[PDB]
Amino acid sequence: APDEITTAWPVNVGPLNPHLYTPNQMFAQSMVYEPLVKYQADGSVIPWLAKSWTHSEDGKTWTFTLRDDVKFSNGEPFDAEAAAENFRAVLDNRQRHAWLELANQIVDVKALSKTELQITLKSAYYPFLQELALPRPFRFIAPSQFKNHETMNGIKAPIGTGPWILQESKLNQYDVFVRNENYWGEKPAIKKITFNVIPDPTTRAVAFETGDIDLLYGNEGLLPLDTFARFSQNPAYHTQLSQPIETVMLALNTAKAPTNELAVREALNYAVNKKSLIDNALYGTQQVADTLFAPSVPYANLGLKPSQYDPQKAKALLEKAGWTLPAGKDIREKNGQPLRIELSFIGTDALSKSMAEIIQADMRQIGADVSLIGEEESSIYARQRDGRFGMIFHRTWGAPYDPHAFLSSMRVPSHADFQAQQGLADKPLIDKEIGEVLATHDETQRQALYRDILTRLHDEAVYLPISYISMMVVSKPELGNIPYAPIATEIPFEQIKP
Ligand SMILES: O=C(O)CN(CCN(CC(=O)O)CC(=O)O)CC(=O)O
Ligand SMILES: [Fe+3]
Repeated sequence: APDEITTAWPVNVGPLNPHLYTPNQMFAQSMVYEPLVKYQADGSVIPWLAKSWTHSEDGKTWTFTLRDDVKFSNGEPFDAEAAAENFRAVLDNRQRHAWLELANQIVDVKALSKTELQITLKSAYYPFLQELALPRPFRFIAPSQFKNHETMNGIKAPIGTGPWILQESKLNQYDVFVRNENYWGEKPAIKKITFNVIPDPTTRAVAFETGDIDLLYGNEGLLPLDTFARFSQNPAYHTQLSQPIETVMLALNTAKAPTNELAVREALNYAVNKKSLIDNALYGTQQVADTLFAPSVPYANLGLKPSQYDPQKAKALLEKAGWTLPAGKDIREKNGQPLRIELSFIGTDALSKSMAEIIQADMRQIGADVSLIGEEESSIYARQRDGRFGMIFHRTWGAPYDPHAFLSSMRVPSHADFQAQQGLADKPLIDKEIGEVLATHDETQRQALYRDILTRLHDEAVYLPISYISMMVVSKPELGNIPYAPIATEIPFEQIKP
């Protein structure tokens, strides 16, 4: 069947509530649900469910003109009432969306007619349109499928306007999607997509080698990277590696001994041989990261000075800070206290473990004792939210989140970044400036504020950037060239064209 494919995902796609997070998978929410405006790789948006829009001079009131020809997959019309009901349903759960500042800025949403939708904002929020473009939460389910006139407590059928329809889901086995034959836009070439639930990366590679699946698409965790490199040379297969999409880093706890000392954080940022780490654990497949955001990220080409691998310098910094080696020991001490740092990661994630072992080795060579704390996912996320870590693996979010949304979220205390930053004298100023940068319409001031925030974060050595990672593809050749989505968390199945 040349227009049916089988792929894999580590978990089910979830219930496909458009307005909720885990266990809903973003790429799948994006398959069914659509936005008012669609994000493009150049950073702009184009008309989508909204054909056009205007705003007020003060930038607080926006009026969208909607398409008039869009139906939900169940035949019900998409109109301004439906869109307004969705916004209400999202904002009824406002607390859950704190990380996204548009959810705090929207003050009112109302359908002025079937085709006119008015959105009012607290302030002149510059990332407005890009945040409407996101996979979640501002996309649209048929209001008939609300439960008790809400979505925050669940939905009935996951009815969107999008090019794919969920056919069926079987927990821990598979999810099947079919093409929407009444889609308002271009019809996908592919008719059916089956997602086999395959949690282990090795098991995913095996499934591809046996012919059980036709396509694997995902980030650096998709399959073992040595196997990837092998497949890349195998003439029976097709593989791809995108340009980098986001940063993988450690976050260092500025509020916990001994990472509360700037000098210790500086030393750590000279201690890791990142090129080696990438060649060893990532099989040469990713790029070295010197800064939180790659220089290609909007607002982030700042000429920030890299801390290159330099164990001599790391040891000098620590000696100067009073962290010195006792007679016959390899671990430094200050005030009888050992230089001991806990590194938390997801313990069943083989790649993270491999990286953690490398980081531990490199840091031992400069007299820091890194203890590896590998735990289940829920325990790691809990550590991130409450700052119970020394160092922790973390990542940025990709386009169109990076940098404005990721920075916005640094203000939210129940996220790793806030927690890592909590010990900085200038954290309140950073948070103030993050608030300002998002509202400011003076473009000169906006660049200054991004420079200031990112520069403080860099100079304070809050992070240990490791790698700018890429999306990876393995496919049967008959599927052809597999496109990448502008939005880093989306999978553009509708663009596959054998
Ligand atoms: O996952 C969440 O609950 C919310 N996200 C907000 C950022 N997300 C977008 C999302 O979940 O909608 C980025 C991402 O998950 O890549 C927090 C996080 O991932 O750290
Ligand atoms: Fe998220």
